[PDB]
Amino acid sequence: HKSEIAHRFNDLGEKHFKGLVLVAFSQYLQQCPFEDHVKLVNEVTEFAKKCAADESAENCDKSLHTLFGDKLCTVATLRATYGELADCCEKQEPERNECFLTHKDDHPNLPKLKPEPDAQCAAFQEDPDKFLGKYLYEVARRHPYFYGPELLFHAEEYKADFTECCPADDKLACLIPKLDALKERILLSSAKERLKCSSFQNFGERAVKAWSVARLSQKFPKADFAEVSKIVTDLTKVHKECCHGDLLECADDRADLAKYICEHQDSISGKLKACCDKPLLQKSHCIAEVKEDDLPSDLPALAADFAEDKEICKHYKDAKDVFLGTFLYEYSRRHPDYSVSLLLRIAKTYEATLEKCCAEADPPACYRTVFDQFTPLVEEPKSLVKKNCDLFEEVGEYDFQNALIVRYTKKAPQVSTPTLVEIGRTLGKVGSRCCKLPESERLPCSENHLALALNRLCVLHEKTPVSEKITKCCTDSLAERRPCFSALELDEGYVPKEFKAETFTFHADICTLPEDEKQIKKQSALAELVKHKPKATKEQLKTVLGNFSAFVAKCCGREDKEACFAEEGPKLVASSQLALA
Ligand SMILES: O=C(O)c1cc(I)cc(I)c1O
Ligand SMILES: O=C(O)c1cc(I)cc(I)c1O
Ligand SMILES: O=C(O)c1cc(I)cc(I)c1O
Ligand SMILES: O=C(O)c1cc(I)cc(I)c1O
Repeated sequence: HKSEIAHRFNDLGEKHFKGLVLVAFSQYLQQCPFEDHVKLVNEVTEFAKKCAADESAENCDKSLHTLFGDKLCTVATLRATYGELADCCEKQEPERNECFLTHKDDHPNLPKLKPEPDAQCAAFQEDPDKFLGKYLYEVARRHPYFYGPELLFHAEEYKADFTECCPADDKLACLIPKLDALKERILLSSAKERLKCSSFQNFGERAVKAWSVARLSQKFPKADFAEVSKIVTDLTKVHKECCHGDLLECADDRADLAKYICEHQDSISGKLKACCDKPLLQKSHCIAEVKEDDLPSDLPALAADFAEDKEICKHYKDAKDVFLGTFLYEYSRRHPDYSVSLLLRIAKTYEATLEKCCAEADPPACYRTVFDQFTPLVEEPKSLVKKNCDLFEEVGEYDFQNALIVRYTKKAPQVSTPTLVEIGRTLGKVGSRCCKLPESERLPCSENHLALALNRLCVLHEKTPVSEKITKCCTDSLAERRPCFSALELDEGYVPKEFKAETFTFHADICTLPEDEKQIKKQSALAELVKHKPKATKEQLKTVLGNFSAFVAKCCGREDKEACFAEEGPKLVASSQLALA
């Protein structure tokens, strides 16, 4: 890295480089229009090229963040558009970058990416590069911690979507479901990555490593610990870089990691073969999403090393991180059936148990039961997975979301309704994602995914702290975030939001809404019902919401939708309150 920009440019190649720089900028400057960003990345890419041509050219030896940060800081109306980021631009690197990062907007609340399949295919044909670029921009700026290389990957998917659908007859129906599925994948990936970044940010790299160790151990149970460690080290670096906005380095290192992993796929997992026969983004993505390898038949019994060995305390004092790390690896690799956070909690408990036991007189007698300390850690979420998947399976996603929305509005009524609705909806999306899964997968799926949504909440909460319960759950141990949240009950301290009839007042407008947004409106109402009536049981809320849904469906099916809403809503608005006592 004589010229780090030349280096990244050469490594990544212009398409990916430009894409990542676009992502980077879009993420750092989420409000600057697409075209601004494009000129920004073109300038940066031109400069990258100039540097690759001659790495001794002036400023070519400046760091990527110096370079890009500078480019960002040159944007038109940086102070009017980003009064916060202005000050960042006053700052040198890495302070500047740290500032930009800090001012990343996790909830830019930009317009909903909705297909305009005619206009968009049009723009995809007019310039597919400007269109996929635009996509990178849109998604990136909506998700300023979106995993850059992954975004490029998704850009590829998105392209494929417009490649397949734009020529198609019902381009809209060929495309929208793809784009919808893609948004779900985006949202999920964004959340995954945001979690990673949040984890660095809020818990540090060790937390991320522990997480990755657990995860990768599950994913690559056959890989030995050194291997998982190496990959976790690298992957953590990749995520660290991506999260710290070092997207070129992140991508480059990710590519390297993918290469490494694929070079060692037999040392790592048989599930990689499909990933490693893919091109670089697709390969990386595939490894990132790779299904867990089969448990090896030679998984070591764990009691000997981790419970029975008489010098465990010695190992544990002598090499805490390595011993624990390997414990985590072992437990995790044998526990794809556990969420990562469960494995971490288990690791934490294993650690806590050595801490306890090893400070005790006969540590071996004490930690010999260590594996048994994990049991309640396992049962708690397994029980929730069952409780909630039962519920989900019983009531379906909407009502599950309602459930969650109620629960979370209860837990954190201070949270904006849109956020509760979002979180509860995403949380219910866990029901959909995880409850249908093979039973051994629901727990990992659901807790991992809840980690994402909770992190989302946390992330949103960072920006918009409204609840201390949220803060605590979000900032106390990450492994416990989900249990912390799950454990949250009705914030008793919450003064019920004053009643605003209007809030629960629907109008014919809701009828034009696609069912998702109709639901969201209802679910917002729902959150509001909770906020106003926090102690309303979830069942009262459900009935009231059912009443609202009923009235909404009715009045929407009405000849005069609005007369209907106007006549029936108020009574409903008033009565539903009595139903929430
Ligand atoms: O328009 C887009 O760029 C777009 C992008 C995604 I990701 C999802 C949907 I639905 C979209 O319409
Ligand atoms: O998710 C990722 O960012 C990721 C990327 C690569 I390359 C390898 C693994 I394992 C991952 O988990
Ligand atoms: O709502 C929960 O607290 C919850 C927790 C877990 I772990 C799994 C599922 I599915 C849930 O719904
Ligand atoms: O379907 C449910 O079980 C459900 C659960 C809760 I908690 C709140 C609402 I509204 C519901 O509709």
